[PDB]
Amino acid sequence: APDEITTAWPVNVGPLNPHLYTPNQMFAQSMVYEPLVKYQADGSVIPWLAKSWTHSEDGKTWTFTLRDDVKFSNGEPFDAEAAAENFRAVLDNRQRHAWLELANQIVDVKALSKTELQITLKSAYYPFLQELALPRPFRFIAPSQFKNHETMNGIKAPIGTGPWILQESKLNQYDVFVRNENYWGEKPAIKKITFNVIPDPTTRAVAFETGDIDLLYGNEGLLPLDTFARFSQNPAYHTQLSQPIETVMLALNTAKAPTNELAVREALNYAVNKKSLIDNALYGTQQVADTLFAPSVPYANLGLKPSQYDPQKAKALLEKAGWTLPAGKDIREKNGQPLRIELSFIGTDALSKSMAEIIQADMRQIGADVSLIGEEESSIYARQRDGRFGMIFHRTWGAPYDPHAFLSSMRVPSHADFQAQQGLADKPLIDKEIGEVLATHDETQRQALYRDILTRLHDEAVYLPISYISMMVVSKPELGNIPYAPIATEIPFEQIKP
Ligand SMILES: O=C(O)CN(CCN(CC(=O)O)CC(=O)O)CC(=O)O
Ligand SMILES: [Fe+3]
Repeated sequence: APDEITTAWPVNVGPLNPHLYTPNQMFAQSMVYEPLVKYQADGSVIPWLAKSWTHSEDGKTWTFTLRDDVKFSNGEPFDAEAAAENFRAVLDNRQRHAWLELANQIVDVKALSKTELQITLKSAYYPFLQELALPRPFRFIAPSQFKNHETMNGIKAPIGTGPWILQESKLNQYDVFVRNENYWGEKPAIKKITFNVIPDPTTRAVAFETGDIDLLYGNEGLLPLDTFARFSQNPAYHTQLSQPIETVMLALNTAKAPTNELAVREALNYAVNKKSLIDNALYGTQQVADTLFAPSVPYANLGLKPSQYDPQKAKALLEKAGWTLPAGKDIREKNGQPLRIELSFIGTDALSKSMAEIIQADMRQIGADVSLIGEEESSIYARQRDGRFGMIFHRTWGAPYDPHAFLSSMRVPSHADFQAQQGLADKPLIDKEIGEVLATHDETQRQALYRDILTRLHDEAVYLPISYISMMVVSKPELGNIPYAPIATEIPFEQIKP
């Protein structure tokens, strides 16, 4: 069947509530649900469910003109009432969306007619349109499928306007999607997509080698990277590696001994041989990261000075800070206290473990004792939210989140970044400036504020950037060239064209 494919995902796609997070998978929410405006790789948006829009001079009131020809997959019309009901349903759960500042800025949403939708904002929020473009939460389910006139407590059928329809889901086995034959836009070439639930990366590679699946698409965790490199040379297969999409880093706890000392954080940022780490654990497949955001990220080409691998310098910094080696020991001490740092990661994630072992080795060579704390996912996320870590693996979010949304979220205390930053004298100023940068319409001031925030974060050595990672593809050749989505968390199945 040349227009049916089988792929894999580590978990089910979830219930496909458009307005909720885990266990809903973003790429799948994006398959069914659509936005008012669609994000493009150049950073702009184009008309989508909204054909056009205007705003007020003060930038607080926006009026969208909607398409008039869009139906939900169940035949019900998409109109301004439906869109307004969705916004209400999202904002009824406002607390859950704190990380996204548009959810705090929207003050009112109302359908002025079937085709006119008015959105009012607290302030002149510059990332407005890009945040409407996101996979979640501002996309649209048929209001008939609300439960008790809400979505925050669940939905009935996951009815969107999008090019794919969920056919069926079987927990821990598979999810099947079919093409929407009444889609308002271009019809996908592919008719059916089956997602086999395959949690282990090795098991995913095996499934591809046996012919059980036709396509694997995902980030650096998709399959073992040595196997990837092998497949890349195998003439029976097709593989791809995108340009980098986001940063993988450690976050260092500025509020916990001994990472509360700037000098210790500086030393750590000279201690890791990142090129080696990438060649060893990532099989040469990713790029070295010197800064939180790659220089290609909007607002982030700042000429920030890299801390290159330099164990001599790391040891000098620590000696100067009073962290010195006792007679016959390899671990430094200050005030009888050992230089001991806990590194938390997801313990069943083989790649993270491999990286953690490398980081531990490199840091031992400069007299820091890194203890590896590998735990289940829920325990790691809990550590991130409450700052119970020394160092922790973390990542940025990709386009169109990076940098404005990721920075916005640094203000939210129940996220790793806030927690890592909590010990900085200038954290309140950073948070103030993050608030300002998002509202400011003076473009000169906006660049200054991004420079200031990112520069403080860099100079304070809050992070240990490791790698700018890429999306990876393995496919049967008959599927052809597999496109990448502008939005880093989306999978553009509708663009596959054998
Ligand atoms: O996952 C969440 O609950 C919310 N996200 C907000 C950022 N997300 C977008 C999302 O979940 O909608 C980025 C991402 O998950 O890549 C927090 C996080 O991932 O750290
Ligand atoms: Fe998220």
